[PDB]
Amino acid sequence: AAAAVRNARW
Amino acid sequence: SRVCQVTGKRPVTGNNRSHALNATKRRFLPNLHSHRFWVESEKRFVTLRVSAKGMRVIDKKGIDTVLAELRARGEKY
Amino acid sequence: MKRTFQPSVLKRNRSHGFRARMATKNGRQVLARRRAKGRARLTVSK
RNA sequence: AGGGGCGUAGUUCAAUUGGUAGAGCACCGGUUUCCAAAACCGGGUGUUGGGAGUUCGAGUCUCUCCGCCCCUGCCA
RNA sequence: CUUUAAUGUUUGAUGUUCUAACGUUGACCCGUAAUCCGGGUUGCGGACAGUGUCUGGUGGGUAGUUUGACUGGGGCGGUCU
RNA sequence: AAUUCCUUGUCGGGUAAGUUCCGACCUGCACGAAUGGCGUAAUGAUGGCCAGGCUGUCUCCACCCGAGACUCAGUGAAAUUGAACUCGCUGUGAAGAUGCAGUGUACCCGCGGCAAGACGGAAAGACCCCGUGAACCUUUACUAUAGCUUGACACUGAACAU
RNA sequence: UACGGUGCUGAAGCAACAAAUGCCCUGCUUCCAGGAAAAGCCUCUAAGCAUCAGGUAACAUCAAAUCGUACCCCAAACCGACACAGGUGGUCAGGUAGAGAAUACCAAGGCGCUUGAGAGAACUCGGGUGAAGGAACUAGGCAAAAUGGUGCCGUAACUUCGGGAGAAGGCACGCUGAUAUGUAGGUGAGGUCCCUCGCGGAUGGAGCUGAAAUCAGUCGAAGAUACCAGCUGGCUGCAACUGUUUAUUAAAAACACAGCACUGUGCAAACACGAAAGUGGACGUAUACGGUGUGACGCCUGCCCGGUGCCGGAAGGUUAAUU
RNA sequence: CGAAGGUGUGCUGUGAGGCAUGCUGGAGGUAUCAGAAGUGCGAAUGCUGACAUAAGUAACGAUAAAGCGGGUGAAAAGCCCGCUCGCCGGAAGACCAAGGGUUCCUGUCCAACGUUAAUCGGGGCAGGGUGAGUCGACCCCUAAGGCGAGGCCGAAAGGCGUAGUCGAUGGGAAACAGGUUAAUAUUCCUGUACUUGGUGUUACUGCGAAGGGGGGACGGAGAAGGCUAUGUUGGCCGGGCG
RNA sequence: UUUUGUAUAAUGGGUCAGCGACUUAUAUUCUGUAGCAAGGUUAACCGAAUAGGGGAGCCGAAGGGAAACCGAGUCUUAACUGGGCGUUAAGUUGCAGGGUAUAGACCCGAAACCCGGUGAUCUAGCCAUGGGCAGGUUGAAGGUUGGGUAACACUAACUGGAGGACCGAACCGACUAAUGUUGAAAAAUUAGCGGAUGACUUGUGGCUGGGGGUGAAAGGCCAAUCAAACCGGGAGAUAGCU
RNA sequence: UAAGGUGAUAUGAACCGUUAUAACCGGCGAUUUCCGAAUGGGGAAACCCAGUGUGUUUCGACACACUAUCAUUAACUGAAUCCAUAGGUUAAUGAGGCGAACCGGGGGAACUGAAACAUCUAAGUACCCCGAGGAAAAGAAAUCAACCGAGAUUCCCCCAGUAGCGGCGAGCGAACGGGGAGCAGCCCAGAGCCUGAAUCAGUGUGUGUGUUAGUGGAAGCGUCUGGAAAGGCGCGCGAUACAGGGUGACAGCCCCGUACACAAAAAUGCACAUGCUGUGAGCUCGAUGAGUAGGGCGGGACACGUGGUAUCCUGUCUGAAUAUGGGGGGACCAUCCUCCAAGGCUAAAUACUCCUGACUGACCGAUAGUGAACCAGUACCGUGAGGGAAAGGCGAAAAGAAC
Ligand SMILES: [Mg+2]
Ligand SMILES: [Mg+2]
Ligand SMILES: [Mg+2]
Ligand SMILES: [Mg+2]
Ligand SMILES: [Mg+2]
Ligand SMILES: [Mg+2]
Ligand SMILES: [Mg+2]
Ligand SMILES: [Mg+2]
Ligand SMILES: [Mg+2]
Ligand SMILES: [Mg+2]
Ligand SMILES: [Mg+2]
Ligand SMILES: [Mg+2]
Ligand SMILES: [Mg+2]
Ligand SMILES: [Mg+2]
Ligand SMILES: [Mg+2]
Ligand SMILES: [Mg+2]
Ligand SMILES: [Mg+2]
Ligand SMILES: [Mg+2]
Ligand SMILES: [Mg+2]
Ligand SMILES: [Mg+2]
Ligand SMILES: [Mg+2]
Ligand SMILES: [Mg+2]
Ligand SMILES: [Mg+2]
Ligand SMILES: [Mg+2]
Ligand SMILES: [Mg+2]
Ligand SMILES: [Mg+2]
Ligand SMILES: [Mg+2]
Ligand SMILES: [Mg+2]
Ligand SMILES: [Mg+2]
Ligand SMILES: [Mg+2]
Ligand SMILES: [Mg+2]
Ligand SMILES: [Mg+2]
Ligand SMILES: [Mg+2]
Ligand SMILES: [Mg+2]
Ligand SMILES: [Mg+2]
Ligand SMILES: [Mg+2]
Ligand SMILES: [Mg+2]
Ligand SMILES: [Mg+2]
Ligand SMILES: [Mg+2]
Ligand SMILES: [Mg+2]
Ligand SMILES: [Mg+2]
Ligand SMILES: [Mg+2]
Ligand SMILES: [Mg+2]
Ligand SMILES: [Mg+2]
Ligand SMILES: [Mg+2]
Ligand SMILES: [Mg+2]
Ligand SMILES: [Mg+2]
Ligand SMILES: [Mg+2]
Ligand SMILES: [Mg+2]
Ligand SMILES: [Mg+2]
Ligand SMILES: [Mg+2]
Ligand SMILES: [Mg+2]
Ligand SMILES: [Mg+2]
Ligand SMILES: [Mg+2]
Ligand SMILES: [Mg+2]
Ligand SMILES: [Mg+2]
Ligand SMILES: [Mg+2]
Ligand SMILES: [Mg+2]
Ligand SMILES: [Mg+2]
Ligand SMILES: [Mg+2]
Ligand SMILES: [Mg+2]
Ligand SMILES: [Mg+2]
Ligand SMILES: [Mg+2]
Ligand SMILES: [Mg+2]
Ligand SMILES: [Mg+2]
Ligand SMILES: [Mg+2]
Ligand SMILES: [Mg+2]
Ligand SMILES: [Mg+2]
Ligand SMILES: [Mg+2]
Ligand SMILES: [Mg+2]
Ligand SMILES: [Mg+2]
Ligand SMILES: [Mg+2]
Ligand SMILES: [Mg+2]
Ligand SMILES: [Mg+2]
Ligand SMILES: [Mg+2]
Ligand SMILES: [Mg+2]
Ligand SMILES: [Mg+2]
Ligand SMILES: [Mg+2]
Ligand SMILES: [Mg+2]
Ligand SMILES: [Mg+2]
Ligand SMILES: [Mg+2]
Ligand SMILES: [Mg+2]
Ligand SMILES: [Mg+2]
Ligand SMILES: [Mg+2]
Ligand SMILES: [Mg+2]
Ligand SMILES: [Mg+2]
Ligand SMILES: [Mg+2]
Ligand SMILES: [Mg+2]
Ligand SMILES: [Mg+2]
Ligand SMILES: [Mg+2]
Ligand SMILES: [Mg+2]
Ligand SMILES: [Mg+2]
Ligand SMILES: [Mg+2]
Ligand SMILES: [Mg+2]
Ligand SMILES: [Mg+2]
Ligand SMILES: [Mg+2]
Ligand SMILES: [Mg+2]
Ligand SMILES: [Mg+2]
Ligand SMILES: [Mg+2]
Ligand SMILES: [Mg+2]
Ligand SMILES: [Mg+2]
Ligand SMILES: [Mg+2]
Ligand SMILES: [Mg+2]
Ligand SMILES: [Mg+2]
Ligand SMILES: [Mg+2]
Repeated sequence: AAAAVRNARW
Repeated sequence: SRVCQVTGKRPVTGNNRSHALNATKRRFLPNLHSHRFWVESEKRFVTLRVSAKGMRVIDKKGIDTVLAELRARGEKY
Repeated sequence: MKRTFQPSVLKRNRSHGFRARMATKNGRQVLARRRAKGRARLTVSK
C-alpha cells in the first residue's frame, strides 16, 4: 500500500 | 417469561402507526399479574402468574377446574 | 517493534480451543460449518 | 465594486403612503425674579436631498443623479 | 313554560378510617452447610404505588431521508408562468 | 493584544539601518469579567525578541581520515515499457514537436558524470465542478421513535363523611 | 596412548582487611493514600464412639505415581514474509579508575557481524583540523562549536519566603617528600583482669585498612589533562505546576489538574448498563454521590429575565383517550 | 501406403477463405444438405501462465578487523588445527520462564536452501540423545473472573445468579556436593541427608465435625546495625632466575 | 477510445498463448415462412407415450356507449339534414427473426445499507496477583537540648527523613537534526532530548464487542484496517458515470 | 467362490494355498483404545482426579461393575406447622446430540424499484430460533353457489394479468366457474339394548414378490501391409447376444460382458393369507363444544394499503343466543337460500435428495468441468471466524538404458 503523497496542489 | 399460566397468552408483535402511516415494529404484552389464589380443597394459597383476562375465567370456570387442566398441561404450578 | 502476535498457549486454547468453541451453540455452528467443509483440523487444539 | 436603507422645521424624530406634514428641544414675545435661570402664558418656522417622469394632482408613485448609512466582494 | 323549594335516583368530586388484593431491596422461622430464591410468622405501607391496553405532551436520546435548476466554473445575486 | 481591517497606526527604547520585540498612546474595524477579567513567584524538549561566550552557519571554502561511488571476479533485482532507424532551429499543428514543413548540423559504438526535455516515473486528482452518488455530524428541516410524562380502563376492595 | 585421553599420585588448602542492591528484615522507625483470600498447620469442643475405634510416642517396613527434562531463549531456532541494524520477562553481577549497574581498559567467557580483491576521480555519507573575521548565514544561532568535575569563596531583581540558585563569577587540583618512614580515623589480635561461666564482659593495643589538610620540592604549553561531564544572562506572550494526547508528519497555548461555583440526588437515591430480572452507584447516606462549567494562588467577578431554557404557581382560556 | 495437429510451399476466390503438397507427428478424421451454439478478440490500468526490458546496472544487510602457517579436499579469502591481531565483557557472557519443536550429538552428501565459493551449516540423509520421593507440572488452596443444580427473568435463543465448581500471575512436605557422556543431569554414579503418607509391632492413652478459635496474614517510605556472597593483601605451597 | 477537433505532449496496452462481453425463460407485438381457413388451435392430463385422446379454454368472424342497453349500426341530444366511433377489406396455429416486458438481462467496477458471526495474544481503560526503579543531592513536619515567656508564642543548635522535590543509568517516553524513502527495518538507526518513588513502569491472567466498546478527549484506539472493525450472507445491491 | 493369494505408493522378504478351513465376496455375530450429547468429578478435546460395590493376594496392590442431568411414574422419608405441603433419598422408564434440502411455527431486514424520497415495493424474501416426518402441512363445511345446484383437503391447467388493490404512482393481484391428478371418511362431548361382531394396532405362521453374495451364457479361419491386425483382400458362422469395455492400429464370433435362462444357508423389505394379544361393530333414546360468538380500542392476515370494507387471527376492555337457536351470502336492513363454530383423527394425489443402484446427454475435456481428474478443503494465508491454490498424458510391454 502507500499513503497519498501530500504533494497536493490545492 | 411473560406467559399466562391459565390462558397461555404470550407477547405478540405489531406496528406503531402515525398520521403518515409510518410503521415501526412493536410488541404487545399481556396484562400479567402475580396473584395468590385460594384453593379450597387444599385449604392453601397457590400463586399464579395470570393475565387480567385469565382472572375473569377463573371465577367462571372455578379454581379447581382450571388447575385440573393445568395438571394435564404439565405447567408445574 | 512489538507486533500484533504474542504467542500464549494458555490464552490460545482458552479463546479458540475445542471446549471454548463447543461451549456455545454459535461456536458449535463453527464446528458444524468446518465439519461440513471437511476441514482437516476442526479446532485450534493440538 | 455589488446590494439594501436613509435625506421632513435650527437639531433629534413622527408621518399621511395620491388630494391640507406633525411631536420634543431649541428660537422669539409676554409674565414671574433685585437679576439670570427654573417655571407660566402665547407664537412663527419645511423647495420634505437634486432632477426627470406619472397623475387632473406627488414630499408620498417610478427612474436616474448627489450625499449619508448597512451589508456582501467567497472556493482553488 | 319559567322560577324552581324540597323529594328519591343515577353518576361523579374530594376527605376520613379500615384490610383483604398488592408492595416490602423491615424483622424472624424453615427449605439450608446458602446475604439467591421460595414458603411461613410478623411489622410497615395500601387501594396508592407499580404494571398492561389506549391516550395527550415532551423527546437529535436514536433512526430514515430531504435540502431544485438555469448560470461565460460554482457560490452569492438574479431568474422560473 | 494569541484579538487592530485601514496598518509597517503614532511616540519612545534597542540597531548603522528594527514591517519583529519592549514601553506607552486609545482611534477596542470586531477586549471584558467563571464560554471568567487582570496580575502572578516557580515551572516549560512553550512562542517571540535581545546580549555575552562560542564556533566552517557564513565571507569562502581547503586539506585529511573512513564508508560508498569507479575497476576486476561471483551472485544477481526493481518500478517502467505501442513500436522506433529516438538531432538543432524557425514555423505549423487537440493551440509548448525526436517523428509535420523548411533549414542547419551530425562518422559507427561504449564508459564515467550532470539532470534541461521526453507535458519523465509513482497513484482512474484530494483543489474545482457534476451525479435527483455515499457516509458521519448539527439543528426551532420533515416524519417517526426509545425514554420521560398525563389521563381513562384493567390488576383494584369495604365503610363513612360531606 | 588415537593431538583427545586413561591410570596412579598429589603440596598448601590460612589470616587480615574491604564489602553489597543479597541475608538478619514477613524486622525496626515513621507516614497516610490505611495496605488479599483460602487451605495445609495448631487448638477447642458438638453428634457419634468411649472394652472398640481413634489419638500420642518409639521402632520396622512399604510407597512417593503420572507428565515435563535435548536445544534456542535480547535471538540465524521466539514475534517481525528474510539466517531481517527492530521487539521480547526473570536470574547471575569479576579487576583498575570512578559516587555509580555511568564511562574507559581488561578477566571468566564469547565473538570478528556469509561476498571479496583492487583503485585512492567527481559527488554523497560518517568524521578530523583550519589563517582572518565571528551570525555578516538563515524563516530561525537549524546544526556544529562551546560549557561540563569536586572543594571553597561568592551570588541580583523578584518571591507564594519554599525559592530564584549549580544564579552569575572566581580560586585550588599532577607527581615527590615532610608534617606523619604508612597521619587523623576505622578495624582490632595477643596479653591482663572479671564472670552466677559463654558464640561472655571490661581492659588492652599489636597487626591491617586509611582519607583529608598544610608545607617543601619537581615536570609539562597544558595536572577536573582521556572517556565521562550544565552554555549563560535580559525582556515578554500563553498555560499555574508534575502529568496526558493525535501508535505511523502536530507534545502545544490543546486535555487533565487541585481549587471554585451552580444544579440534581433522602437511599427500593438520582443516574447508568440492561425488553426484564438484576448489577454498578455503594456494602457509601448530603462533611455523600452524580452532572455541568471554570481551572493553583492573589485582587475581583458589574448590568439585563425581553428571547430561549429551567423552576414555581393554578384561577381562567384551550385540549386526548373515555362516555 | 500416414487422420487431426503443427510447420513450409504452391494454386485459387470480391472477401471472410478454399484446394493441394513437402516436412513433423503417429490415430483418428469426416463429404453433402440440414440442426444447435460456451460461434470468431488487440485493446477493457482485462484474468492466468510464460518470457522480455531496465541489466550484468543497483544491491550482496551495521565502518567490531583481520593476518599467516598447516590440514582435509577435485578445488580453500570463507572449513579444521595452530600462532598472532581485533571486538563485547550490566554483554555481543552465563542460567531460565514464555515461545519454538529436534534446530541438540554423530556419520554422510553438496542438486536446491546460505544474497559469493563452500569440503562447512540452524541445508539434504541416516543413527543416537531428554533417566527425578526432593527441580517443575500434575496435586491441595484460594484472587480477579468464568461456569453454574435449583431459582429469578426473558418471543424462542437466552440473561443474571445461589448452593456449588473451576480458575495462578499468589499460599501449601522434603537434597546437597563431587564425578561422569559426542550429545543429559539437584534426574545418572559416588558420598552424606531429608520429607509426606501406608502397614505392622510396642507402650501410653479422649477421640471426634460440613462447626469454633488461633495461625497462615501481607502497605509505602526511611534509617542504621549485625552479617555473608565476593574482592584485595599478607601468609603458606609449588614453580620461575628471565 | 473519447471528441467540434488528436502525430498529438489526451486514455489504454512490455510481449506471446489461453480465457474474456447482447444470452436464457416467459409473455406480447411486427416481419418472413408453412399449414388450415370463417374459422384456427388445444393446455394440464390420459396414453406404449414425439402417435392418439383431451376443444377445458384462447383468438377471430360486430360494433357503439360510462353503463343499462341497442345493434350494421350505435353514441351524442328533446331531436339531429348532423357529428364521433363502426359497417366492402381473413384470420389463426406453428417455425425463424426484429422490438417490447419481467427476471442480474451485453460484460467488468463502486463508496455504502442491512443481517448473523469472529476479534481487547495489538492497543485503550479497568480488575486480581507479582516484579522493577544504579548512584549522588536538597534537608519539611516532628523530636531533643538550650535560649527566651508567668505559661506560651518565638529563637538557636542537634537530631530527624518529608516531596506527583533535584542531578543522573536501568526502565519508559519520543522534542530537534542528519541518514534512510525499491529501508538493516510497511515508522527505524546515529548524535543529542524529557520523565526517571510515581497521576510511575512492567510480567502473568481476567473483563468491557461494532452504532457498540474504550478514550487525562486526538474523532484517538478497538489485531499493519476506524467519522462506525473484521468474516460470511442478502449479493450478480445499485452505478442516468467511465 | 476358489487356483492362486498376503490393501496402495511398492518392490522385496518370509510365507499361505491349489478341489476345498488359501485368498476374495455376502449374511449373521464377537471385539470395538481415547476424545466427542460424553453422562463419576474436573478440564487448555483426545488429558487430570475420584467414589461405591463385587471379585481377586504374592499384603505392594489388582480386575470388573456402578456413580451426569432433565422429564414422567411409583415407593420411602420429610420442614417452618398439628395434620399436610414444599423439600429430600432411592427405583424404573424416556429425552439429550448429529445430519443436505424439503415442511410447520416463533421472530424478521436493508440494499433496490418508485429514475429523489416517507405510504408502498423489495418481502414475510435473506437471516435467526423452535419442532417434526419420509413426506410435512392441510383436511370431512357454522363451505360455496344463486332460487338451479355443488358436496373434505392437497396438486396441475384455465378462468386472468380479468375483478379489484395502489403517493390509484411504482407495483401488487384474485375468486367464482371449468378441465385434470387423486379421492375416505370418522371419533368425543352418554346411557342403554345387544355383544367382541367390523376395524385397527401389536405379534408369531406360511405363501408370494423383492433386497443383501452369485451361475451359465452363442458364433473365424486364410492371406496382405505392418513392430504388433481387431485394418486390407477372401471365404464363413452366431444373433431373444451388432449394449458397451478390453486386447500391440477400427473385433458380432480374442477377453470381460450383453440378450436370455437360473441361484440364497442367513438377514431383511413388501404384499396376501392365517393364528394369538389388545381394539370395539350394530340398534334405540339422549346430548349438540360460553368468557365463546359478537362488540369497543390497537394491530395483523385475507389480491384488498381504513377505505363505504365484508371475512379471518387477537394485545386490550366487554360480552350473547344456545335448535322454539345461531353462522354466512363483501357496508347495512328485510326476504330467501345454505350451513351448524367455539372438541378431535385421517391414506392418496404434493415438495425435496446428504445417500444407494442403473441408465441418459447436439454437457465439459485439464486456464474447461466440482475449489479439488493428482494424498484438496490439502499446501498456504489469517489471533480467529474464514479465505484458499498450483499440479493430468514415457512406451504395446520398463523391456526405465548392462557395459
Ligand atoms: Mg475549501
Ligand atoms: Mg439525524
Ligand atoms: Mg433508503
Ligand atoms: Mg446547478
Ligand atoms: Mg497586523
Ligand atoms: Mg519606532
Ligand atoms: Mg505593546
Ligand atoms: Mg472574550
Ligand atoms: Mg457575570
Ligand atoms: Mg460565564
Ligand atoms: Mg518562553
Ligand atoms: Mg553570543
Ligand atoms: Mg527521443
Ligand atoms: Mg514549436
Ligand atoms: Mg526542440
Ligand atoms: Mg551512461
Ligand atoms: Mg547529479
Ligand atoms: Mg540530479
Ligand atoms: Mg508524470
Ligand atoms: Mg479523477
Ligand atoms: Mg476524486
Ligand atoms: Mg444537482
Ligand atoms: Mg510501616
Ligand atoms: Mg537477532
Ligand atoms: Mg515486514
Ligand atoms: Mg521469520
Ligand atoms: Mg524489553
Ligand atoms: Mg558501559
Ligand atoms: Mg574493549
Ligand atoms: Mg576517500
Ligand atoms: Mg550536505
Ligand atoms: Mg571539529
Ligand atoms: Mg593533524
Ligand atoms: Mg577559523
Ligand atoms: Mg584563529
Ligand atoms: Mg542577519
Ligand atoms: Mg542574507
Ligand atoms: Mg540550536
Ligand atoms: Mg561537540
Ligand atoms: Mg535563574
Ligand atoms: Mg507580542
Ligand atoms: Mg502546561
Ligand atoms: Mg511537562
Ligand atoms: Mg504522530
Ligand atoms: Mg503514547
Ligand atoms: Mg511529534
Ligand atoms: Mg479551561
Ligand atoms: Mg421575565
Ligand atoms: Mg426567562
Ligand atoms: Mg476434433
Ligand atoms: Mg503441407
Ligand atoms: Mg502409437
Ligand atoms: Mg465465447
Ligand atoms: Mg520483470
Ligand atoms: Mg559486474
Ligand atoms: Mg545504466
Ligand atoms: Mg554503476
Ligand atoms: Mg555498486
Ligand atoms: Mg554481512
Ligand atoms: Mg586458510
Ligand atoms: Mg531438521
Ligand atoms: Mg549442530
Ligand atoms: Mg557445485
Ligand atoms: Mg542439518
Ligand atoms: Mg532419580
Ligand atoms: Mg520423569
Ligand atoms: Mg519443590
Ligand atoms: Mg438452571
Ligand atoms: Mg452465572
Ligand atoms: Mg482447582
Ligand atoms: Mg504459580
Ligand atoms: Mg547442553
Ligand atoms: Mg540442559
Ligand atoms: Mg568471606
Ligand atoms: Mg490530423
Ligand atoms: Mg502519447
Ligand atoms: Mg500504461
Ligand atoms: Mg408466420
Ligand atoms: Mg399430441
Ligand atoms: Mg368450448
Ligand atoms: Mg352514425
Ligand atoms: Mg423475437
Ligand atoms: Mg437484453
Ligand atoms: Mg519528580
Ligand atoms: Mg533525570
Ligand atoms: Mg523536571
Ligand atoms: Mg490500526
Ligand atoms: Mg454504518
Ligand atoms: Mg461482508
Ligand atoms: Mg436482493
Ligand atoms: Mg455489481
Ligand atoms: Mg467423565
Ligand atoms: Mg429510489
Ligand atoms: Mg422414518
Ligand atoms: Mg459366467
Ligand atoms: Mg358443537
Ligand atoms: Mg369479543
Ligand atoms: Mg381490528
Ligand atoms: Mg370514501
Ligand atoms: Mg385511499
Ligand atoms: Mg373490512
Ligand atoms: Mg493439454
Ligand atoms: Mg472452470
Ligand atoms: Mg482446476
Ligand atoms: Mg498447467
